[PDB]
Amino acid sequence: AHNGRVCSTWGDFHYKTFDGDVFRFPGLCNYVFSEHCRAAYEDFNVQLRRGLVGSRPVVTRVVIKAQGLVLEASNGSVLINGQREELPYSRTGLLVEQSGDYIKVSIRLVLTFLWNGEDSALLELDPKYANQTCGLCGDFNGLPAFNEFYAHNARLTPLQFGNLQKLDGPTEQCPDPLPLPAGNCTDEEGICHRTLLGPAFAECHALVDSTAYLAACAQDLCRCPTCPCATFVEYSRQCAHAGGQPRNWRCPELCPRTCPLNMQHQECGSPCTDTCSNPQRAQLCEDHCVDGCFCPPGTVLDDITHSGCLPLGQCPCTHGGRTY
Amino acid sequence: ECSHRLCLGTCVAYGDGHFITFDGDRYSFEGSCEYILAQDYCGDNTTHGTFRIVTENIPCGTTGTTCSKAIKLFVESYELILQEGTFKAVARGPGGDPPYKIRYMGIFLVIETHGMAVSWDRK
Ligand SMILES: *[C@@H]1O[C@H](CO)[C@@H](O)[C@H](O)[C@H]1NC(C)=O
Ligand SMILES: *[C@@H]1O[C@H](CO)[C@@H](O)[C@H](O)[C@H]1NC(C)=O
Ligand SMILES: *[C@@H]1O[C@H](CO)[C@@H](O)[C@H](O)[C@H]1NC(C)=O
Ligand SMILES: [Ca+2]
Repeated sequence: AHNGRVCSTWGDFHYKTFDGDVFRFPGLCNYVFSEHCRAAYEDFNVQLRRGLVGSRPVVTRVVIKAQGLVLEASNGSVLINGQREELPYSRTGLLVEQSGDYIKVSIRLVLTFLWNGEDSALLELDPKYANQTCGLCGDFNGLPAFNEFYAHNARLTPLQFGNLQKLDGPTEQCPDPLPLPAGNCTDEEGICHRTLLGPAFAECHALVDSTAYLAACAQDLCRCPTCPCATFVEYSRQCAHAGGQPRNWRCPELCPRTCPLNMQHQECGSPCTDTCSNPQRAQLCEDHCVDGCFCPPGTVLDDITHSGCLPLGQCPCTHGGRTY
Repeated sequence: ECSHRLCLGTCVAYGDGHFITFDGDRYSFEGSCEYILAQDYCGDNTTHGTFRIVTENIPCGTTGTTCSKAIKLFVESYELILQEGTFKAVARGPGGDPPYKIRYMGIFLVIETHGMAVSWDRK
């Protein structure tokens, strides 16, 4: 599956490259989050801008440039080639949607960009882009620990590394984040260890190592204590992307989620929600676990009038745009 | 007086979206998402059916007018993605021998399944 063709950015400036690295980088300018830069002609150029909401680390603007298409996501709005568009916007090879809790831009055979809207942002790239990319997401050569941080045979700190992949505005001179002093807190109550090493992500321990995620959970605990679940969410996403089946870890106290009356909030639900417009879409799907709202088995979704998930034999039909 | 050999039905999906279905009907449809070009997975029982073919319009250098296609030849538990000029294999189910065969027929990728032969001009 999507073994090592994924990079991510979450929570308190935590960056995860394709090959498995994790590092914190508290930058606050525009950065080349990834880019086709070892090719005669570039295919994609995805950039991030990270900012502050009062104190919360967020992503304020993404600019994906791909094959002559410019896509600027910011302020809860999407600009397609300079024009605002209403979601979803679809064209040959491109589709952008408000699917689930996020904004997902899939440029078929190029990339898959999920953006939760505030802090998370995840890139899936084609296997043919190996070794030809460069940016915070790394080089996609498959070797994590050895080739991202050697600038002319010298090893760099994540602050320096993230500062190399910097890009100022035409009239902007953004500074660099001075190193954060030592940390504190750690996991005193054991919440990170109890959850991450708990039952839910059992098989996730067999695919993705949790050490960096444990550290990030502790570091977020040092930050506000309503925002420690970002690392758990990211670990769920990564475990789902490697191939393993994450299990439900959310409890009414552990960052509770809500879904509509007939829709349940699941970790690892089938991405293709069967809906009696196409009540058998979920037959031979190929896509890993995805989190979001889902329907209890048997009662497919009703996308024709949006009455929630409905039994197969009580949902409407459509003829010529007329509901029956 | 003609020999009574059966002749293979033919569907043609080409160009900016012209289709000539099996029954000889012709029409034009400019779709951008993934469209089921064929399947046996439609019936009072979907599960006694075997194959499934989806296509969608790839632009090869931009996001504009179509330049090529992307085929998804499912056969039972196998799978074959046809894009970008050649084929792949994402076989996920039971790992037996291929129920398909692959051949380079002139300027075509031809994939047979002993009763169902798909020819793709590679564009
Ligand atoms: C987003 O855009 C709206 C207008 O569409 C504006 O009122 C608001 O201040 C912007 N920012 C946020 C964080 O909502
Ligand atoms: C990846 O790129 C580096 C850069 O020179 C090269 O030395 C190496 O052989 C490449 N390996 C693969 C598998 O592409
Ligand atoms: C096929 O569908 C019918 C209802 O149309 C059902 O009674 C029968 O059990 C199904 N057979 C199989 C093998 O699923
Ligand atoms: Ca590397």
